[PDB]
Amino acid sequence: YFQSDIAIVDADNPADAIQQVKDLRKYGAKLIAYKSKSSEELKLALKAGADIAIVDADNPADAIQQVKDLRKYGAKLIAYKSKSSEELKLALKAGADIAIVDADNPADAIQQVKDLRKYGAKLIAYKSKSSEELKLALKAGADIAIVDADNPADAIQQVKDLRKYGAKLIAYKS
Repeated sequence: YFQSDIAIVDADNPADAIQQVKDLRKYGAKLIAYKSKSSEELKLALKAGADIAIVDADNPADAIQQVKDLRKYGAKLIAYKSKSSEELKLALKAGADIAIVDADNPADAIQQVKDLRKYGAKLIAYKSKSSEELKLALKAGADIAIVDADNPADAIQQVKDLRKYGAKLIAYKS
């Protein structure tokens, strides 16, 4: 939370969210991201002191509505995650700031990064337990490296490795 630029919360309920935000906010974390399938929960998280609202909606119609609800509410940093680069572009066209690439497949995921970079996406994020795959995503034009290690030791080493490589924005999921 010191070496990382962004702290990502899942917390499975609102009251956990406003508590987990308050924990991070007072003690360590700089930028706080919160993910939810509920735009109303995301609004509460932002009010509680989160910086980045990650829209988690599985269907494009719901995603566009949620991005627009958060844009009107005054959200400053809206992110959307999809396995579809078409759907990520829909979220950018609705006013999302951050496209999070989430293809199940390193070849495919790295191509989504190139396609989003070609498209002109301002901020692309990429998640991996492979620090070497995160370096390939950054060369391909990703801006945010999301560490996804299976334990604390591997997470701490991924952050160190990506700093030395030159990663400007590193995110960690608690």
